[PDB]
Amino acid sequence: VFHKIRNEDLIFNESLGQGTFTKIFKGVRREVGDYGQLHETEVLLKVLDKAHRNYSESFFEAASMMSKLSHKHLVLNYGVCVCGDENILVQEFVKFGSLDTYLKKNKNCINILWKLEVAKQLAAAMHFLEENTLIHGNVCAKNILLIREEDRKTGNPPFIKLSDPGISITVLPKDILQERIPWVPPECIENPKNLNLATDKWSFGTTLWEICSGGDKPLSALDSQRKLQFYEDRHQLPAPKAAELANLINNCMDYEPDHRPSFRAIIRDLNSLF
Ligand SMILES: O=C(Nc1c[nH]nc1-c1nc2cc(CN3CCOCC3)ccc2[nH]1)NC1CC1
Repeated sequence: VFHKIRNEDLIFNESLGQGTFTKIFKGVRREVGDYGQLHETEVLLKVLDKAHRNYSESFFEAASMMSKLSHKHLVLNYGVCVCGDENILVQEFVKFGSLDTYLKKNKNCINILWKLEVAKQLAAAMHFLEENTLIHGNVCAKNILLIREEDRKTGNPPFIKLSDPGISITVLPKDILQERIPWVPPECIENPKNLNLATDKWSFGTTLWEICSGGDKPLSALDSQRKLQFYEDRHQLPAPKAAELANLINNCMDYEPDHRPSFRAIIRDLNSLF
């Protein structure tokens, strides 16, 4: 499992946000680096809520997966802080935060080139998970982290990474399973044991919607009840103004899991644009 990192070396700084039953902070780690050097490294500290500690098994196994593989688009895990009454994951601090809020805050300066480049990097990471027969389970723009911006003054591209899935939808309560419509695929609302590789093909389609909709949240005007009726009337998401990917979004968000294209195919289609 995890490298154990002592409390004496971690220093909690500013709240950066929250996830599902989790508090997320910028931090500082003291450590001996390469050549016996001493570093004080910026980290990310993710605390499992005090009330929801019973979820700690899924909370840590979800991070356990990312640390079992190694790929340039997967977020690095440094270890777990050892306190006592706490569950703290220490992870790679990414300077530019969530694609989620980056898209909102930059909604007007994103040409479909920048979008397409980020989608290719995301499919690459999802294709690597697919060949390893490994389920993520929570592909959403808020689980995507921006290592590097475009540098509009050179021709460099952005570079993103993919973070933890967090607590499994296997165990979360149903009210929590139903606001993440349309990220949770329709079979998993039926019963979360429908979790399969095919889950990520649906959710990737929803993230593709988010990336094109300047950070709107799909179906944000609907409450839970209506979100369920969205799936029972088997509707689709509307096509974004930026519409070049509306077909790919729909092919990915297929109501039959066995028909969702492989990420091999998703990449090829994604590459066939000018
Ligand atoms: O939410 C997460 N955030 C991070 C993981 N590693 N590094 C981060 C992270 N890094 C962050 C950095 C900022 C500061 N910048 C302010 C303006 O420019 C953009 C962000 C804010 C929030 C940030 N979160 N991780 C998992 C998906 C739930």
